[PDB]
Amino acid sequence: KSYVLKFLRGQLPEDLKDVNGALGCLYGTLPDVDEFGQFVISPDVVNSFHQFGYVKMPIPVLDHQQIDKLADEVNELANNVEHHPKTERLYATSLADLTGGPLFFCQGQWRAAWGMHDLIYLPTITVAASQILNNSLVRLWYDEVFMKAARTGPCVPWQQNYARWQHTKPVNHVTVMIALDTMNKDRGAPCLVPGSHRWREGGLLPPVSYDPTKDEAHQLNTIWEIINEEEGEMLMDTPPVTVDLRRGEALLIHPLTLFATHGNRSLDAVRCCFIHYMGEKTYAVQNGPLLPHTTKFQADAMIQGPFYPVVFDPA
Amino acid sequence: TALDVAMRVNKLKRLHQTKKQVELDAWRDLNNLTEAQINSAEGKAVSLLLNSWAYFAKYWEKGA
Amino acid sequence: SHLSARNIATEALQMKKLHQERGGNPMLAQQARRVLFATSIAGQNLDARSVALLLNTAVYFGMESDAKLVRECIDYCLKNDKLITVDVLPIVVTACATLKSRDAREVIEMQAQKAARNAKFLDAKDVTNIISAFSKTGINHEKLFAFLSRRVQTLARVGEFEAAHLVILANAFSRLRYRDKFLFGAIARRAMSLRERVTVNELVPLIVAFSKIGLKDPKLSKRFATKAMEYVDQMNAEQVASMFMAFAYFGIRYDQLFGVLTNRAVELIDEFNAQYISTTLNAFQRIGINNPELFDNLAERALAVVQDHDARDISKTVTALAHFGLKDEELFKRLASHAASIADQFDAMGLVNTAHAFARTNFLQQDMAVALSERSVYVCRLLDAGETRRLLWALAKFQVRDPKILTPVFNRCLALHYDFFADPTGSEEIEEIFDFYGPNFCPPLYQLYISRG
Amino acid sequence: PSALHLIFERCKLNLVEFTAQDVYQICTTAYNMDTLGMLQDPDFMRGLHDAFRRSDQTVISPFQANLIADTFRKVGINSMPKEVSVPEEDAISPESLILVLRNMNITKQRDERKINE
Amino acid sequence: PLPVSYSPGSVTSTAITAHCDVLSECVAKADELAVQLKTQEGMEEFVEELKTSATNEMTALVKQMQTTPLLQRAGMHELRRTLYYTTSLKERDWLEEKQYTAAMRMLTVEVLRRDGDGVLSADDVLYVTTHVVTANFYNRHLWNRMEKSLLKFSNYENIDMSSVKAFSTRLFKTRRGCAKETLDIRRKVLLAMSRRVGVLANDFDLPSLLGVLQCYTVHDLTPFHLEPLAIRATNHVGDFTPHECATLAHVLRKWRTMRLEVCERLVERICTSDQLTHHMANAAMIAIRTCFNQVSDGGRNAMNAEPTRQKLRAMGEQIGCRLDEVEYPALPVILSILDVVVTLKIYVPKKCLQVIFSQANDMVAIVMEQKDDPITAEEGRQLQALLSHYGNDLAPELSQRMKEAFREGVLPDEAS
Repeated sequence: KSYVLKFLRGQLPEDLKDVNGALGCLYGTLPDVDEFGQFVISPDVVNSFHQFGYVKMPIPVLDHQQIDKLADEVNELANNVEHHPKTERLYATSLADLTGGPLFFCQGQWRAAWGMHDLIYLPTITVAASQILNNSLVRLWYDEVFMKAARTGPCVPWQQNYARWQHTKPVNHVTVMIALDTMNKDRGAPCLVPGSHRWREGGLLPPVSYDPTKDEAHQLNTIWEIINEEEGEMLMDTPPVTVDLRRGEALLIHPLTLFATHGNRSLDAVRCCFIHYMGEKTYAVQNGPLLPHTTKFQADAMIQGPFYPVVFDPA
Repeated sequence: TALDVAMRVNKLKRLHQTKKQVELDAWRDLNNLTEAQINSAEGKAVSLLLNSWAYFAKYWEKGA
Repeated sequence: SHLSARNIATEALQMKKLHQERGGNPMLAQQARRVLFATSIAGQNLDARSVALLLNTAVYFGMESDAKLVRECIDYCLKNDKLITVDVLPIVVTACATLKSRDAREVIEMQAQKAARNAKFLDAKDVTNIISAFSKTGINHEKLFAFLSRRVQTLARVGEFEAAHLVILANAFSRLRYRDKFLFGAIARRAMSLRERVTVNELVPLIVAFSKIGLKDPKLSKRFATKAMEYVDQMNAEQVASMFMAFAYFGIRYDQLFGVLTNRAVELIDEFNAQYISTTLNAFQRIGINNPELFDNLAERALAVVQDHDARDISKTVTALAHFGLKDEELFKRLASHAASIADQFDAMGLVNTAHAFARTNFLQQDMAVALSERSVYVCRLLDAGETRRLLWALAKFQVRDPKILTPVFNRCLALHYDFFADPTGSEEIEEIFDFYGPNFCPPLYQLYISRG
Repeated sequence: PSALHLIFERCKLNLVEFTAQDVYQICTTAYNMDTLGMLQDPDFMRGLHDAFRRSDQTVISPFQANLIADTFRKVGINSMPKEVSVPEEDAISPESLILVLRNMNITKQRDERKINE
Repeated sequence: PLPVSYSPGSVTSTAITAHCDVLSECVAKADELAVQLKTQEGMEEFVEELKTSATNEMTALVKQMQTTPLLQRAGMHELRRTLYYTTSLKERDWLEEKQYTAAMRMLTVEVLRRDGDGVLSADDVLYVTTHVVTANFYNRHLWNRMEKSLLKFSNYENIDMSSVKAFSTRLFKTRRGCAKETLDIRRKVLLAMSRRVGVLANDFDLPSLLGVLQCYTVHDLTPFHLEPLAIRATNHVGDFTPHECATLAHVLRKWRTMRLEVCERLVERICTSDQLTHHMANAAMIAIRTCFNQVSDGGRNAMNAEPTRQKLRAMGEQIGCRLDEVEYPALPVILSILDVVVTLKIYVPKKCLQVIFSQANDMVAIVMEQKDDPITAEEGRQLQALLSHYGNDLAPELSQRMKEAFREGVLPDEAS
């Protein structure tokens, strides 16, 4: 180990993936090995997720005195006057053109900012994700955020998560979504079909078409293009339902579920976060990096490395 | 609309400030509001209703 | 419990001091990070001292230019430059060294232009702290350093400084590349007139700095050599390695001192770690002196402590072993295997030097080959002409022939082709590269090679 | 109550058009009496804070703005009033510069450049 | 058949070259109209026409680069020329802010991409940084990477003779009002390529030496590697005008080169002027004083101290007898000249004293009579004392004038 100068002995590495653990920010630190058994989720929630393809948590997982700090980090990550430091360590951001737009997103941001690094290891969601994945180990894949603009905030059409995850051999994932602010059907709350995860025996629906200028209603009524008569009858049986979220509520989804999110009609912005987990027994498909500037794997190599740290391990 | 009922309740509250069973009056107006008025009301009316609501609730028999 | 911002500032300063110079407890660092992540200064109203201390301690613990506390402090230091007296100038100047934003640059320049106006009206403690803090950042204000140089020269004629002042002044002046002979002469004069009050723990760093500055003088160098003789039995491994490094920098073959230091160091082989081994071998390579018996012991000890090597240690040890001819098969296999896992930590110098030293030694592992070859694309923009040529020769001996790896290297070689083709030390080194690749690879580079020059 | 719930929800979701005088009035009535829960609903105060921050502050005296910041800071959310710019050519007078200095001194934020100007 | 994206920085081109030719013709015609000036309404319509043809051309160019991929296929020289014009058309304000910001964003994105590709040469970094910081456009990553890439001095040993002159002239003439946070970067540009100037020191033209020395001095930088240049100035001093010689005096003093013999040879050129100007007089006086401080009585050459001091006083008198011909811009100049005269014991003719004191009186009238704008109370103290030493007859009115001015307290203290 080389000699570190006297006034540099407390700093941190450029990429926060190296600190094998959670910083002492936000919540104190990880609980002891025995103290991990209080975050468990009631089985009824598990059956509800199995049936409807999504489920909400009974209690919020964050407090306002932490959500305000997270929103401060999110606002800082969007500066177009002084670009946020550690920008080059992100997977991809909408500000790569130095102009941005009415939508702001960043992926793999836990490698760039404090606090949000500590969010990954929050027990109250990691243990729930472990329970959803049949009581096994969990692994972070990549985290991203969304911030809509003011009353001209665009929407996101219907989508299936696995449509972006062809590189994974099995369908063994889960997604946790955090609402950083109060959300509503007039502000950008999500709407998802309560049975789209049990269609075509797990098949993947054809990709949807969209136009970058039409109104939100037209982008919402393009679902009929994909479905057939059989799926149409279930659509009549199971109409789409929108869920409203307050500050700090969490929603668990399934990778095969159709989902979309309305636009922004309020007077300001709105923020939300998406975290995607794996279980064990997960292998790549092709030879190459799953994400830009990540570790390369073999055609049938198990997925593991520094960029995909373990979070929670039962027993 | 909401501005007119807000002004009338404000006048009644002010006259109360300067009273027996009078609190029943200007309380029917608070029970008068429908949603469609609220979804288009300005903030001035809302602030007036909130102030009148608090001032009335200082002496209401039960509830708020 | 909750307390005013001034108490927080005081406890933060003590926490920084304990972490810096009394053992690196990780718990203290974590607790300080927790306390400082959730504290703001806007509501209260404090003088410049507490705000500057908060900014300094926060920056020390790894807070970049994005957090709330750093911005809150920086706006204040922007709007109240007159409240920044000579007392708080060095604290803020040190605090803004790592930050490289717009406001940090403007604050640093404000302090720099203020400093070279109160040059005549300083004293010992302020001069010392100011010059060290300015040395920390990397400023290039020549007039400011000249103004402080005259003040130190005058203040040295009345004999106030202690050993620590001399050490700090020598280190700070050396690190800034200020080759003023008279200043260091006065420093040496004040040092040699302090009898029995320069302990070895304060003597050695002064010699290190005087070697690092690079002024050409054999007289005071011989005085240094003779003065260091009496303490040869008193140092430990680190000071011995530092003395080797400093006297290698001096560049004068003081054979007597080298011999006695060798007989001292051979006793302290057990206490040597990887860092001292690398430092000693690098110093011996730089000076150009062969000492076999010591080399075998150092090589065996490094074999025993392979796991502890860093990127710098490998880049030094492998280069020294390649240069000196002493080869150990098992040690080199272990070093290559270890560097396979640490392939990401190499900087511009280390990757090229390790690859070239491995290539010339004919010890070509394949895991190390792929691990080091893949990394070349990331760093290729930073290298120089000769380093790129050496890396290309090492890659040609590595036999990779993969366009994904090779494409940026040739672009950079074309970028510095004037220096690339004007290096006599390696005129034969391009022959093997161009033999291995052939004309069918890079028509422009081949056309330039065939051309006269 | 029912309409009170709807008004609260409309305030929290941030669709109401609030001007600085309205937020000052609501802050006063919450500060002095707070018979109904205002300082005990964090989302309501968050929405009010956002409305205050986005709204133009140029239509209020410094003391009321200081009161707004003070009542915001009590519930646990930081808040600082926006700073003022020096008046332009025609708006210059002995009365406006004293206003600038007075606002500088009242809100406990000082600046040397504006003082020099 | 490996792909390579290198192109020379000084050859193939795209339509960006044609657009840049159009813009060059436009600015050349603007300077041609300026030449026609050196009527006004006659050229004004053509000036408006040139502005319109610049604005429409900029709009077409930015739309072309935005809509279709042309940046990635563009060569290096087109990028350099486009950056130059995007700045120069804004300093000579012709462009609207939004267009300029968008064009700068696009150019910086492409430059960062090229740096990632590594095809950037040593000369291109100098050109880009010198023509970016002067226009004062802040992009954090570009600035940080250019700062880091200027620390490898060995790469900058082969810069062309015209390139150093162009960069130095560009970085010099914009110094008077530079923003603070750009100063430091400036110095690095002047230090990464100093060694080439040091080795080229034998090829620069005569006024270019003075220009380079001034450009290095204004950035508070006096590196030792450039010391030979000043030496050359001491050898070829017989070609400069008295103004340039006076500037060279201060430059030499700032370079520690100022010795007795060089000033002794220097004073003659200042003497040869038909009419003196205050810069020359001040430079001569300060140089004479410093060289009087140069000679040492308590030293190893105590045999010729006074024979040298008498000579120095001799020239001092020879320049003092002609001091009545010069206008004095401000009181501090008068104070400096009088301080040198008094502390050096140089006789001056009474006519020059009369002119100096009359000018000082006329200048000091304004501040006192207008009750505000400045003169410090100390300055008035020394001026009154100087006249009292030299006599009241120099200005029998300024005596009571300064006395009354001090009585009213119209001159505040320096630390007030």
